[PDB]
Amino acid sequence: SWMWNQFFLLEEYTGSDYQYVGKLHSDQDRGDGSLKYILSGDGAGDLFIINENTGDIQATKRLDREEKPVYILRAQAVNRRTGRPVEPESEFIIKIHDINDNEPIFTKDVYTATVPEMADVGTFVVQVTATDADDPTYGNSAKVVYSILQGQPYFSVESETGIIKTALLNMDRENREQYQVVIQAKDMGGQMGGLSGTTTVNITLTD
Amino acid sequence: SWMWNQFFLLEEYTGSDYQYVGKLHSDQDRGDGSLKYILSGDGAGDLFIINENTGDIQATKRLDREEKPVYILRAQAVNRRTGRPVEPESEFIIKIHDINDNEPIFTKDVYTATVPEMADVGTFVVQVTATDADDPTYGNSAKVVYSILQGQPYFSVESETGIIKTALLNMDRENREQYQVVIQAKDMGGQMGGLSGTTTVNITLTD
Ligand SMILES: [Ca+2]
Ligand SMILES: [Ca+2]
Ligand SMILES: [Ca+2]
Ligand SMILES: [Ca+2]
Ligand SMILES: [Ca+2]
Ligand SMILES: [Ca+2]
Ligand SMILES: [Ca+2]
Repeated sequence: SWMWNQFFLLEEYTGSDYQYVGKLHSDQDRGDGSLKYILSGDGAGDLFIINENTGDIQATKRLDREEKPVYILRAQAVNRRTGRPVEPESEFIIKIHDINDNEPIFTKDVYTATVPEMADVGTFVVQVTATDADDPTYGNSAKVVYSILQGQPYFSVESETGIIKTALLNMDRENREQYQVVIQAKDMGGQMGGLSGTTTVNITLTD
Repeated sequence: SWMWNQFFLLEEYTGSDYQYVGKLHSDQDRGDGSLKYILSGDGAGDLFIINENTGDIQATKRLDREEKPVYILRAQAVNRRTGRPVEPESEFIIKIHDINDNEPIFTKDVYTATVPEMADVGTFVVQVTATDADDPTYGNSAKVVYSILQGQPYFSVESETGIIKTALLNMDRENREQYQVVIQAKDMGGQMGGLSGTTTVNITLTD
């Protein structure tokens, strides 16, 4: 069975007037003003308001998907003068749809790691991770790619995983023992307009 | 019966990602990738594209309600491992929601009229009309009011009808043979912020 009883509402609305949600409507409404639509449930009456004559629903406040992603409501259609139901009461949901408004955040601002000197190219150093609070199931808003801002050619980072590896042969601890790497995480798959964060990785060569 | 098989899509979208429409969903869908959502009908694949795995629908182009206000599409769902359909083909509509982006347009940029010099106050002169292409059924985007910008105190205008009538033209001791009235038409019921148009009315006096 198809699931139709839902509305989709963009988060973080900043328009001047109220944000339009959609319209409840019974195919028994002849538009003669004898029918009344009633909204109840989570947010009914303040956050979500209805035009009782037409079924039009509006949202009265800017909503944040990361705070609350879905609202469960109920719809009624009744005779205006008797209150007798014309449609059976029915549940429906208002789904808050994601925009890319959260930047990647690294689990640590400073990572500490070691790797042996004279390691072969590709030796594992450390894995960094940036989380993203946007919706991973739609679009690229939460798809993070890693890149090295500081530390090439001594090190590399896997773009999809944040795994840092050695990238230069014959690194001598006696020459330089400590390396400070900076990694960037950018969402939207690293594409134009993506939001970004950075972290610092202090790497010490061992024997 | 409740009419749930509709999505509501704001016209004139200018974002840099595809505008989200909504999601098809079958309660036979176990999120294991075995179901394939299919979109057919008016604009399917060109104006409206679907994620075959999730049922998410996007619009590929800025849409104009005044050009086309509704699209009729069909939803289908097939089982990958059997190749057989799992839902009945089902129609739904994508309804394009209005914004106030059309100003009142007068049927003529220049109207031509005459009125006898010594007519009673309130004599009919000419009716101007400014039409508004926005949605008359939502808000005041298509609610037009007329005012006189030029030609008072000689002529008045009915705010609702655009009917220009004589006012204090008989009290004009400066016997003039030519007059020019300017009417403004403003939508949003005339309230601040609405869009506006104007017209010119050339009036000649007669005996
Ligand atoms: Ca948010
Ligand atoms: Ca993000
Ligand atoms: Ca978000
Ligand atoms: Ca338009
Ligand atoms: Ca419009
Ligand atoms: Ca208008
Ligand atoms: Ca005169």
